[PDB]
Formats: sequence, C-alpha cells, structure tokens
Amino acid sequence: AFHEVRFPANLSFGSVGGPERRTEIVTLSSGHEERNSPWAHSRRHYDAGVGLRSLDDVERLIAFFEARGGQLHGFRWKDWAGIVSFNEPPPQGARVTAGFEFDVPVRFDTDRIAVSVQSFQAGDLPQVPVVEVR
Amino acid sequence: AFHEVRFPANLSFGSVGGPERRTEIVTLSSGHEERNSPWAHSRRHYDAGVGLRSLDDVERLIAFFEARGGQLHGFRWKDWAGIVSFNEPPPQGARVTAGFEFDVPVRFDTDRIAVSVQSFQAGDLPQVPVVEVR
Amino acid sequence: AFHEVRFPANLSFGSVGGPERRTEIVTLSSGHEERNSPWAHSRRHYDAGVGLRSLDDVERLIAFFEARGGQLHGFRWKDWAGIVSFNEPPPQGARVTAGFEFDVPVRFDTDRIAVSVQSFQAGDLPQVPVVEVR
Amino acid sequence: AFHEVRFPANLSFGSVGGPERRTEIVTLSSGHEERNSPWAHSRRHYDAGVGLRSLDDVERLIAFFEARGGQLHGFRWKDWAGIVSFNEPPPQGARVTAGFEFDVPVRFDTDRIAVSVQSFQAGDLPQVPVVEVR
Amino acid sequence: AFHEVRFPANLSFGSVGGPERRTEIVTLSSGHEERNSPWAHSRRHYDAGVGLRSLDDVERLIAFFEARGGQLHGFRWKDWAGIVSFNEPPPQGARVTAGFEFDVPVRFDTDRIAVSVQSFQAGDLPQVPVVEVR
Amino acid sequence: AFHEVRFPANLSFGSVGGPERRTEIVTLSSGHEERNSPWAHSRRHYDAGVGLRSLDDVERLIAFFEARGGQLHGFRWKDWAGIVSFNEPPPQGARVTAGFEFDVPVRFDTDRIAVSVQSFQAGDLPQVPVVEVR
Amino acid sequence: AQNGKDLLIKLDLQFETIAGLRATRISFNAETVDVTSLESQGGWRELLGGAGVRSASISGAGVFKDADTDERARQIFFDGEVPEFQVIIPDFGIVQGPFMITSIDYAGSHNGEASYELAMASAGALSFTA
Amino acid sequence: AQNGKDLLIKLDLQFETIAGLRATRISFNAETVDVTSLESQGGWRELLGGAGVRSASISGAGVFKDADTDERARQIFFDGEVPEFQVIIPDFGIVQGPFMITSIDYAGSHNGEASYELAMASAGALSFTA
Amino acid sequence: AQNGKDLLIKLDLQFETIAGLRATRISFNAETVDVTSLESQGGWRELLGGAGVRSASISGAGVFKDADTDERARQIFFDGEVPEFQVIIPDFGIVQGPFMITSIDYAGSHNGEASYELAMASAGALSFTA
Amino acid sequence: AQNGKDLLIKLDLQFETIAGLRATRISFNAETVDVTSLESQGGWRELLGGAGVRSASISGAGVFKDADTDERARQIFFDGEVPEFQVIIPDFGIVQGPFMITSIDYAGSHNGEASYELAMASAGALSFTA
Amino acid sequence: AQNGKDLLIKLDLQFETIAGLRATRISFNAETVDVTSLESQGGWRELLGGAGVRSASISGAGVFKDADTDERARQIFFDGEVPEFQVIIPDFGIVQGPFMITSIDYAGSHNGEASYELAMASAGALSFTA
Amino acid sequence: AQNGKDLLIKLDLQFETIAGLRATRISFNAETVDVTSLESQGGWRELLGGAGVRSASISGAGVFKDADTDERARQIFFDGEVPEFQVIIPDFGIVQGPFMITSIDYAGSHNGEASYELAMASAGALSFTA
Repeated sequence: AFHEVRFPANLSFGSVGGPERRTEIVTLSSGHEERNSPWAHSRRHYDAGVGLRSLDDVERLIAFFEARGGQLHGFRWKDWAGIVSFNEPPPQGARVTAGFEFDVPVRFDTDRIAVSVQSFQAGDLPQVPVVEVR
Repeated sequence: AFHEVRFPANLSFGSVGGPERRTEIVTLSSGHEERNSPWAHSRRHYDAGVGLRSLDDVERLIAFFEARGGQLHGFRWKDWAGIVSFNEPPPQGARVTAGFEFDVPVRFDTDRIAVSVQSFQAGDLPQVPVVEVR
Repeated sequence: AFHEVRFPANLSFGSVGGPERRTEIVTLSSGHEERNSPWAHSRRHYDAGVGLRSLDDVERLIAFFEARGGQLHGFRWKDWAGIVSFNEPPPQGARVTAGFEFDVPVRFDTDRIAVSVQSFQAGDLPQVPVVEVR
Repeated sequence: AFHEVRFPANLSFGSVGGPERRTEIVTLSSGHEERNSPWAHSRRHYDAGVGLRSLDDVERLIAFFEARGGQLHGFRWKDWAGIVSFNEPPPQGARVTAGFEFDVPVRFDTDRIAVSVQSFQAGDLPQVPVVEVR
Repeated sequence: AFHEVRFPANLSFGSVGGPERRTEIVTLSSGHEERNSPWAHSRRHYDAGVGLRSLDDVERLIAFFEARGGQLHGFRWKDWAGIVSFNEPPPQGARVTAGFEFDVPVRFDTDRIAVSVQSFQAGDLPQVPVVEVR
Repeated sequence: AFHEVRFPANLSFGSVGGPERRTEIVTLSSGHEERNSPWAHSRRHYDAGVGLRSLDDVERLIAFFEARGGQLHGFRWKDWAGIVSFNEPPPQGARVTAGFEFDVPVRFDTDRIAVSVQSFQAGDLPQVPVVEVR
Repeated sequence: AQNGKDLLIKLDLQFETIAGLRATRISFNAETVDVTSLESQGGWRELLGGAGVRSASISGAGVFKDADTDERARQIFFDGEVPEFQVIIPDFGIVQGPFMITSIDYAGSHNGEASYELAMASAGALSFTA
Repeated sequence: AQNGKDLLIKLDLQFETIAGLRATRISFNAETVDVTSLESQGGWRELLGGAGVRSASISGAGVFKDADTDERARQIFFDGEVPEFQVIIPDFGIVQGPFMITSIDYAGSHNGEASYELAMASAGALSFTA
Repeated sequence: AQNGKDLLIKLDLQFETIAGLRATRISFNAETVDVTSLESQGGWRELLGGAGVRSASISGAGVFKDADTDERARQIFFDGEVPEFQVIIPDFGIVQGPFMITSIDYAGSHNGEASYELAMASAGALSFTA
Repeated sequence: AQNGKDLLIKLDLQFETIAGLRATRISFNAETVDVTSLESQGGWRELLGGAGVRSASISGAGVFKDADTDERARQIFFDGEVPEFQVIIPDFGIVQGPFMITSIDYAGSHNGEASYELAMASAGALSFTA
Repeated sequence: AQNGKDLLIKLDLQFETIAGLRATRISFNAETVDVTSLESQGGWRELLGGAGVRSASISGAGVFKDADTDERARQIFFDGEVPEFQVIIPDFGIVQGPFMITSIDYAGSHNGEASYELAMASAGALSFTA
Repeated sequence: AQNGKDLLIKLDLQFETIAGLRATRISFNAETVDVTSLESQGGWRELLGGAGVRSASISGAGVFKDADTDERARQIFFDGEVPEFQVIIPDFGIVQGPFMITSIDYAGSHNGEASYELAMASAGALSFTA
C-alpha cells in the first residue's frame, strides 16, 4: 500500500464505477425473502479508465502498472464522481475516508494491461478496473 | 424496509417491467398439459431504470443505492404504467396495494451499480432492476 | 381455461408462429432413418406478439397477463394467418377447431412480461410466445 | 413417404445446400493421416428456403408442413443447382436418382416452422432445412 | 490421393491460410517454459475459399466435392501466396514439395458443403477449409 | 532461441500489449484482502501485430513464422512503446533488458497463422500474439 | 386545366382553410414490398402490391396572417392531437383524413414576411368524396 | 429526331394516356452483380451480367386536369393494384408492363396550378412491341 | 399580412433584441411516434400524436454590430447556460422559452461585413402569450 | 486541342456508334489500397498502388433516334450480356473493352425530345490501340 | 455596423495576419447533450447545457500571396503543431486560442489565381479579450 | 498576387506538364486525432496534432490534347505505378511527391471538347523546394 500519486490526469468519457455490495441472498421460492450484508461499507469498484495522450505519457503509464503497481499497492485513485455522511435520506451514509478528499486507494483488476498504438503519437488502453481495497 | 422516498424523478424511455409467476409446468408429452400456480399474486419486477441528469443529481443517486439502500430496504417505487381490482375480464385482478397509489415497494437487483460519465456534467447508469419484495 | 376475449386488437408486424411437431427421431449413423410422431395434431405455437398503443391500453394489457391470465387460462387467440381440412395435397389436414373460427386457445410462454415506456404515451412489450394448449 | 409435389414455386436468393459425408478421421499426430468413408453416397442437405408471397400463398404453405408433411413424408424437392455421372474428373460421380430429374426427395429438419407477417399481405418464414432421407 | 486438377480458377479475396504447428507446450506457472515440435514441417492449412461464377461452373464444383473428392482424395491446391528453401534468416526453411510448383495437395475440412443461389445465375459457397495432408 | 532480426518493419495501428502478473488473490470476504506476487518481473505480452504490404513482403513474412520461427526461437521484438529503471514513483521499476534497447525477445502465441489476400497484391494477417519468453 | 388556387387544405374546429397557403402539396407513398422469387420470366423484379403500407404527407407553405385556423394549428401542436384534416383536389374532391401536425416552423427576416411552413403526415385511413 | 410529345404513358380501364403529362421518364435499372475473382487480366472488375435483377420506374409530372384516367390512378392507389401500364417510345414502340402506383402527390400554390407528380415502378415482366 | 421586421428574438440580461438580426427562424419539431398496428382500415400508417417529444430551434443571422446583447451571447456561450429566450410572432405574441446557444459563428470577408449566424435549440418547456 | 465530336462510343453487332450521343464520359477508377504502416517519414499515408482493382464506367447521354445500334442496346439489356464496347479517344485511340449495360433510361417531356441516358461499367480487361 | 475587413485571423511566429484572407469564418459548436427524462411539462425535450463539449473552427479562404505567415502555416502543417491562433472580432476583440491546421489546400486554374482554403479547428481552451 | 497560370502539375518520363490543365487543385488533409480527456479548462475539445496522418490529393481538369505526357498518364494507369509527381506553387516552389493516378476519365459531347478530369492522391512522403 502506497501514497504515491493520484493517476495520470486524463480519463476518457466512460470511466464507470459504483459501490459493490456482497448482498448474500436466499431467494425463497415461495415469495418474499430475507437478506443481510456483512460489510457495513461498500467497495466503490471503479472500472473502465482510459489513458489517452502522446507516447511521452505512455512510458510513465505502462510503468505505473509496473513500478509502483506490481499488483498489490495503493496508488490513491481520483474520482470525478475525515468522514463523509449522506443526509438525503433520514438514514445516513457515514462512510469513512482513510485518504483525504475522495482519493479512494485502489488496485487494478487485471493480470495484464494492453496498451495500443493508434497513430505516430497516439497511446490508448481500453480499461483499468479497480475495487478500492482497504 | 423503509418508507423513505419514491426515487429521483428522471427515468429514461425504456424503463421496462412486468409481473412474474413461477407456475411450474409438466407438458404431458402425448396430449395437452396441466400446470400449477402457487402464487395468487405477482412480483412486478421492474427493470432498466436510467438516471440521466447533471453530476449534481449523481451524488444524491449513488448514495441512494448506499445510504437508505444498503441492500435490504424499501424505497417505494414509482410506476409510470387499499386494493386495486381489474374488471376488464369477468375474472378479477383483486391485487393488494400495501403502499398507497401504485407505489410498489421494491429492492434493487444488483450487487453493484455502475455510473458512467458521458460529458463534463453528464451522469449515466444503464440499469437498476427490481422485483418488489413484500 | 376461459372463453374470455380474443386479445387487444394491435399486433405488430412480426408476430411469428407455426406448428410444432414432436418428431421423435433416431438418426441412424448409417444413412436413412425412420421416425414417428404421437400427436396426430400440431401445436400451433405462436410467438412474438407486441402490444403498441397508448398507456390507456397498457393497464388493460398488463392485467390481461395478470387477471384472467395468471399462467394457466385460455384467452382464445386471434390468428392473422367445426373442422378445417387442408386439401391441397391428396392427403388431408383434418385438424379440429375446438373454438370457432381460427380462435386457437393458448397460453403465454413466460414467467414474467416486460412492458416498456418509450414516450409520454408509448407502451411497448416485445414478445408474448404462446403454444395453444388444448 | 410421398410423391406429392415439388414445392411452392418461390424460393428466395440464399437457398443454400450441399452434399455431406461422415468420413471419420484420426489425424495421426506425428505425420500424415488415414481416413475412412462408409457412405459411397452423399446427403444433399438443402437449407435456408424462404417463402415470400402474399398471405394467399401462406395457407397453402403452412399446411404443406402439416398436411402431406407431418414429419415423415417425401415432398420431392426442386434443385436450382436414372443415374447421373460426373465426368469432369477421370473419377466419376455415378450417383443415383431415385426420383426423376434432380428431384431429390427430402424431409424438413424442423420440429416447428415460424411464419412471420411483414406487412398487410406479406408472409415470410426464414428457413426450412432438409437432408434428403432415402 | 489424386493428381486430378488444381481447382476452379476463381477464388474470392479473403482466401486465408497459413502454416499450423503442433507446438506442444508446458506453460510453467513460474515463468519461462520450454517447448518442442514433432513435425519438422508445417501443415499449410488453407481456408476460406469461395467459388463465384455462373451456375454453369456450379455443377462442376458441387461434384468436385463429390466425385473426385468424397472426403479422402488429393485435388492438388493452387496457392496465390523439388525443394524450396527460405534463406531470409541464417536458418533455413528447406521444406519439401511433393507436387510441382506450389501445388500442395490438400483435403477439405468439411462434412458438408453449402452452395447458395444469390441470383438467376449467381453461385456462391462461403468456405472450403483445407490442411494439406501428405 | 535466436538473435536473428527485429521483424518486418510494418506494424498496423493497434499493435497492443502490456505487462502481466499472476498475483493470485484471496479477497477475504468480510474485510479487505491480502495478495501475493511470485514474479518480481513482468511478461510484456505484445499482441495484435498486423503485416500489411505487397505480396512481395508476404513470402518473407510467412516463412518468418516458419524458417527462424518453428515455434521455439527468439526473433527479438521491436516496441513502438543493461537495466532500465522507472523513477516516476519513489518506488522503482529496475527491470532488466537481456537484449539491447527495448528489444524484448519473444515467441508467437499461435499454433497457426492466417494470411489473407485483400486485393491483387494486398497481403494481410490479423494477429500475431507474443509473451516474451526469457 | 385546373387552378392551383382551388386545391385547399383545411382544419377542423366544420372546416376552414388556413390563411397563408402559398404552396401546398399532398404527397402519397407506398414502400413497395419487394417479392422477388428466384423464378421470374426475365429475371425481373416482382412486387406484391397491396401488402405495402400507404401514407400521405401535407407540406403547406405560407405567410403568417393571424387567423383562428392559424391559432388552431398551434393548439393542435401543443395539445398534440390527430384531428381530421381535409384537402380539396379541384375536380376530384376532398380527402378528409386524420393527420398530425408533425413539424411547423415560423420564420421572419429583417426585410421580408412572417412566413411559415407547415408539414403534416397521415395518421389514419383516408377518404375521397369524388 | 423524335418529338417528346410522342412518348406517352397510359393506363388501363383498353389504354388511354393521362391528362397532365408535362414530363415523363421511364427509367430502367440493373444492380450489377459483381463477380470479381482474384484472377483478372489487369486486376479489372469482372461482372456476370444476366444474373442481375432488372427494373423499370416511371416518373410522370403534370398539371391536374380531371379525367377518368386521372381518377383511375386514384382508384389504383386506394384499391392497391398492379395493373398493366403502357409507355410508348416514338419509333421503338410500347412497353406494356405491370407497374404499381408507388407514390403520387397533388400540389398547388397560391398563384400556380394544381400540379401532380406520379411515380411508378416495375411490378412484373415487361415487353416491347417494336 | 405581417412585416418580417416585427418578429424578434431577444435575450435576457428584462429583454432586448440582438443587433444584427438579418434573418431569423424559429423552427418546431416532433419526431412522429409511429404506432402502426397490423390492423388499419386501408393499411394506412397510424400515429399516436401526443407521445412524441417536441422541440424548437432558432437560427438567427445578422451582421456583427457590437451591443451588450451581442456580448451577452458570447458570455452565454463561454459560461454555458440555458437562460430564457423570447421570440415575438407579430400578431401571435412572444414565445418566452429556455434555449441554449448551440452553435454561433462569426464570419468576415476581404470586402464584406463582419457577419454572424446564431443557432439555438429548445432547452425546456415553452410558452405563448397570445 | 481535340474536338469533342471525335470521341465516340460504339457497340458491336463490327462496330458502330449510337445515334444520340450528346454527352459521353468514360470514367476510370481505383480504390486506393491504403497501406499505412506505423513507420512513415513524416506520418504520411503510404499506398500500395498496383494492388488496387481498377474499373471503367461509361455514361452516354443523347436523344432517342431509332437506329439498329440503339435497338441493339435494348437487346443487350433484356438479353443481359457483357459484349465488347469500344470508345475512341481522339488522338489516343480506342479502348475496346467488355462492358455491361448497367442502367439505361428513356425520357420525354410534353415539349422536348425523346432523350436517353445510357450508363455502362467495366466488365473485363480493357485495351488501348494507340 | 462593422466592416468585414476588420475581423482578422493571425498566426504566431507575436501575431500577424495571413496574406490572402478573402473570406474567414470562426464557427463555434456544442453537441447539445440531450437529457430527456420521462417527465416534462408538455413532453418537451429537456437539455443539460454545460455538460456539452464546445468547439471552434476557422475556415479561411484567400489568394496565395507569399508571406512568412503563409510559409508558417506550411511549417505548422508539416511539423504538426497546435500553436496559438488569434481571431479578432471588430468590436468584441480577439479570441487567442490554440488551434490546429486540420486541412489546407492550394488551388489554381488555367486563367485564375493561386488560391487557397485554410481550415482550422479548436485544440484547447479559448479566450476573449473584450 | 500570383497568376493561376503559374502553378503546374507535371509527370515524369525529367518533368513536363500535361497538356489540358484547365483547373488544378492540390489538396492536403489531416484526420484530426481527437484526444478529448475529461479534464479541459472549459470543456473544450483537445487535439493531439502530430499523431494525425497527412495526405495530398491532386484534381486536374483539362481538354484532351494528345501529348506524350498525356499518353504517359494512361500508361501509368494501366501499368499501375506510383511515380513521382511534381506541383509548382508560384512563389513557394515545387512539391515533388509520389502519387498515384486514382481515377481519370475522358469525356466528350456532341458539340464540345474532348475533356478530361485527372484525380490523384498522395502515395508517399512529400517535399518542398522553397
């Protein structure tokens, strides 16, 4: 786990991700059913990041996966979407922030990455799914 | 189970959903059939909701899943389609309404949600299925 | 089994359906093979009905599935395609009509339906497969 | 097995079909192969017929499947592609014709058919595969 | 195995095929891994031939599959791509030619073929995969 | 393993590839996780090369797979993206280069290749994946 | 010969023509349901005819003169209806069909008129009074 | 040279030309079934020819003068038929084909005519009387 | 008859028309939600009407004369807003709708004007003052 | 300079030009097989050249004067063939290629000619007599 | 009123206008991010506004007079850059944006000029000097 | 000012211009590789610039006068090559690029010229002699 950097600034339109709940469920064939969750939090589970810049940005991005990445390190993640609460219900969110200001430390959900060359200077990679491991 | 709110007002064109039955069936192979119904009711099973507004609407929508949601709470659902009966046959519907006026308490059929960014302020998420647990 | 009504009048272009034959078959790996059928009739097996009208037609259509439907009732079906025979071969069809004038009592091949809203008044549902149980 | 008629005249562009063989094969993994043929003949295996005419043609076509069809009868098939030999190699075809003049008696490869309505009078069905049982 | 003819002259743009190597492989989960091949040659493995001419060419093509074909005969194949060596590395190809001048005797990788009619005179068949058995 | 040449010069826009890891992972179901890495390195895993030139370039490319290829040889690979370190984090890459200057010796991830003809002189093949065996 | 002043589109409220009616054009259509079987005596395309859907479209141009029939079309557009519309052909007669008000547009320049186009399309079964 | 007044389209009821026949245009087509094999002596595109479907389309313009042949086309459109149509070429001769009545349209302005276009397309095998 | 000088688009800052307003054109639309069931008395296309979304689009042309209302549109474009816009019809009245500033463009030649087009589209529910 | 009266298309029956030959235009094509590798000295698009298929298309306009060569083209269309066609270039020479008769059309108005367009396209390998 | 001679595009090398500047046209855009929820007070289309991307495009026409600013654009095209470009509006002021040199073209005839079009598009955030 | 008679396209055989050169137009292009990240100071579209492929296209019109350079282009088309082509800009200088001969066409009328268009496109890296 690191505190190294946010990320390269660029993120394409389509960087999807929202909280994932265990939601162990019984599905009684009669009808209504009960359920419970053991988290009391929610893995934010961000996906579909895309780096799009020149090839000068690519070599600092492919080794972003490699050098401080490996697989098992933090690289605090910037959300385009210290305790934050959500008060729009009479219930509450009350979800903690270990890092400051929406920085949600994560890890990539990939054994490999796949960077493409689309023109003399264009560097693209289609997806880097994360899950914000605590 | 809550009585908290209907929903965010916005729903895209394509919010599909209709009642279910188990009604298991044997299909007697050399003639007609015979089939049983254990319900006497129907799960309304609404699907394919889409939130589409500014990013100001998104943070009150992602924590709609989280704060009063969790997994196991009501959030009474608004139908764009106290006992209501259906008299267009000589049979009857006679289906109850625990909540008032087509409000059909439900739960989301998701372990996670997936909100996308479509432009500087566009917030989209493709689907939030529900089944109306009693 | 009912004698309640035909259906809502509207059916979209694409309402497919044709007779289904058991046709138990042996498929000898040598070559030619024999076969026999135990029906002496043919399940007509109509599919892909679509309701398309205003939302005033929808509430008499969603409870068509529910009220006289459930799963296990007749609702005599209108074919856009008392004993009828087919004399275009020197063989014969000689297939009976329990109901009058092509009315073929059926049941929907669905545990649930899925009605969509496509605009302020547009009501759509993509398919209601039947099989004309005797 | 019948000798009833060829077919409705109409066949759409795309009525595909060509001869088969079992010819099981071992593919000796360290060199060439050796392979056996038990047929001395070929199933012509015509597929993808399409009826496209008015609805007046449809009722003589849906009961073509039903009346003289059932499952287990001939209905001699017309090829748009008494013993015929093929002499373009120094080998020979020498394939028999039980019926006269390319008439290849078959059977439909379907438990059901599926006729569609495309407009007020348009009748379509996408496929009727056959295999030419002896 | 024959020496009968090359083929019909016509081949559509897209007639794909390249050498296929056994390449038995171990894939050690540590890292680097060893491998060996028992061929010392390469099956050329040509695919995706298409006949496109008039229907006069079709009856000499459907029985090309049948008469000298069956399944298990040569029909020397023409490549649009006596020992040939490849000297562009300091290694060598040194791959033999049993037939003269790129004629690569093969067999079709099909139990059946499928010829289509696309217009009054158009004859098409989408694929005839071969593998050049020795 | 060879030191023979880089490759044919041509590579189409879309030659994708990025480093891998095994990094097996347990995802402790009631909290955070713990995960192990046995590599200390990364397989660069380049994919989706495309040769596109005249047919004069094809015969030096199909035997590139064959002559110095076989299956089990090097053919040092050119990256459009002696020890190189990556210093943009306070961590380090420190990944070795056995070959000089980004030359990453590999092997093709294929039992066969598939070269296509697109026009009188166009030669195409859609993919040649590699993994850079040590 | 027939005068172009004679052919008139007209709204319901009882039927009255609109004010600026500079150029109007009823246009019928059919989508030509192609039924091309493999057999055809010279390889000619065969068509079915009556299976095709059939339509009508009215494109009325004119200058904005305020009338109750001109205000009616705005009310037909905002309160979206499909009322009966009627178009005379000089010596044929009227059509008397249900149409909608698909797209209207008001335009004006620094020197010219307040002008408007009014585009309609068929909404039901039509008629013919002869 | 041949007079444009000579080439005439005409309906059945026995054949009579329509009244307003300001501009008419029979138009034939074939879709050019491309048979481009890899071999071709210079890389030229090869075509098959007779495999292509072939068509005909008639586009008649004119001014609405009421005639029984003009009323016939309305009856052909509403009662959707594919009757025999016949088009003379001056010194070639007639065509005498089955067509349909694909799209007609009546138009009128505040100052001009009652005018009409009449678009037809082939529906069967055609002929030629020489 | 109504003068084309009378129909005026105008911005908020309280409403004032823009300076160069050479040609302006409010244009309404509806997408015509086709509801074509298999039954229809002659095979005619049936339409629903009120289910269709409805729109408005304003295309204003003019010559660049510097005004505060002309500077306002630049400020509306850079600080992207959807404020209230208002378009008079001479004897109908105003529209008073929320629009956006979809695409503007300034143009100039070696001999002519500084000219500009200003294209707008509907952003909300509209009105009508009669 | 070369006279436009000199370049002549002509049919076989031995070659004779058609009667109405008001405007004719042979048009060659190649589809430009793009071979753009990642390397290129300035990022320029590289092309292969000879791999591209190459074509020819003839569009002949004219007035319908009845000739045997004009009747021949009708016979070439109905009995769909791909015979030899020949087009002179004034001081280059002939082309002498196999073409088909892709789309012809006869047209006539209430006041003008019997006119025709004749569109052809390449069907084989072409030539050049110099 | 404002002179069309006043609005000027200009390159960097410090800013100078290009030589042949016969007709120039800055054109802004926004893609109109449709946010049409099911609820809307009359079924009107609702739009978001500020979520839409916004652009600029410059299309400059002119006659090729050799200048260092004209040679600069060739150097900007071959050495592909996105430098600062600046366009005056007469009484608004400059724009001063980063653009690219998307497509230029030089043209000449047997009797006319050496002329050129110069098409540019936005490459970054723009400005406004008032 | 520069004479349009000065800019000249010319073939190799050593370079000579073609005979009929009525109107010629070199046209450059770049496909504008859009790199629009989510961040951008006003939501403006960002572009990369040098990553885009760049092209050139020559469209030469003229009247068919027989010359060896005109016969050369036919030989370049049939024997499909990509030789060096050279286009002068009056006071810039030549271009001297490899092009192909993408589509040529010869045309003639009953009264006019033997005319031809000659369309070319870039095939390699270009140059500039200043």
